[PDB]
Amino acid sequence: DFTPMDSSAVYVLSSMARQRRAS
Amino acid sequence: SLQNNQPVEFNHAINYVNKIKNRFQGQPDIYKAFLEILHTYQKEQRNAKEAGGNYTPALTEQEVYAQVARLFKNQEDLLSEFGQFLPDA
Repeated sequence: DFTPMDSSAVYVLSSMARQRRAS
Repeated sequence: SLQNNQPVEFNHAINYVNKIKNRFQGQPDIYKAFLEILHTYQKEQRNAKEAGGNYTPALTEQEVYAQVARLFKNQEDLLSEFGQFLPDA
């Protein structure tokens, strides 16, 4: 159904999102 | 530990790479480029994070937003949606 970048795209994306309004 | 209630990174990021993958499914050049930007930006972010502050990140928020802004022209929706991800501070 879904196939990510198969690398670490989910990581960088999750980084920008989580770091949003964080720290 | 992680959460399960109100997932932001999940639904957002997933639907992000998904929509773009189905959008420029014919153009692998622009797609690969964008992915390359976030990739290098990710490694620079991780390293810089483990370094503390004495490190000089290669790509910054402006580097990515800029290149990405140049990657697309009539498609500004990606730039805005991307901005939403950009850490707010």
